[PDB]
Amino acid sequence: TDAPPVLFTVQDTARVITLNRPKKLNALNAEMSESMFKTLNEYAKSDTTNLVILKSSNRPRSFCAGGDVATVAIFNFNKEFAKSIKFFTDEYSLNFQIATYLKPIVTFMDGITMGGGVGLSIHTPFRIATENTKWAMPEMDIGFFPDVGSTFALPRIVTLANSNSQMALYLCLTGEVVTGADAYMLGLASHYVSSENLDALQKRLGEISPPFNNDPQ
Amino acid sequence: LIEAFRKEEARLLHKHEYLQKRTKELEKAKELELEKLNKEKSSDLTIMTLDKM
Repeated sequence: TDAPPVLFTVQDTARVITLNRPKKLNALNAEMSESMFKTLNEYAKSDTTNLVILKSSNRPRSFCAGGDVATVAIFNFNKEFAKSIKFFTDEYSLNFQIATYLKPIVTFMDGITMGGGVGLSIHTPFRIATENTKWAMPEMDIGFFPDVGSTFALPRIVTLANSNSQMALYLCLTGEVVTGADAYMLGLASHYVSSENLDALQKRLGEISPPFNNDPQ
Repeated sequence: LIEAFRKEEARLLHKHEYLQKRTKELEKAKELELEKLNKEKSSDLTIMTLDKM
């Protein structure tokens, strides 16, 4: 009866995953993570799905404002540590699945991509940014650590002043927000596409298919 | 003739009991089969749905 937290749809041979928690800026809870993790395993087995597209239904307001840590805090105050460990096992397992996924995943970072949102894009070779992109890792102000494999990605993908992870440490320790073109130039975003062009891009992604006897992997 | 009348009555009564037992079995099997059909599988995640609407 209630609107599902994550909506799954078919786009020709592309499968679109849309985060559907607009009031929470698409915050990721255990339910969302579990649903996406299970549905991605099915798409990996399927021979009719060529690529996946992870987007939000709230763009350009936000793509993912971060994992739902406020709920994890209440668990700690209530000693519901089993619930908290379930939230992180689901989220981190989904970030590991995306990183090692054999089919192309294309994340549309059209909006605030902070925290868990970074985990949804940092692990994909096709992480598209827009003028509305706002990448940040504001965990140092909440007392947490740089999670979602950001300590394995940022030290390996940043482009400038990252010979010894200097820039990676600057973003993770200061929580600086990077916006649009700057995210693309730093290596946080693989591509820079105008938000107006995302609809057209989505359609083209659904229409392309591996040629002859080549699999999508 | 006495054996014929008593065997026929026994057969008729035994046939009613067998039908009742058989029907109940079939009914139980149908419920089980239907329950398996309604069981959610992992493949169901790949079937698009609009439950709310």
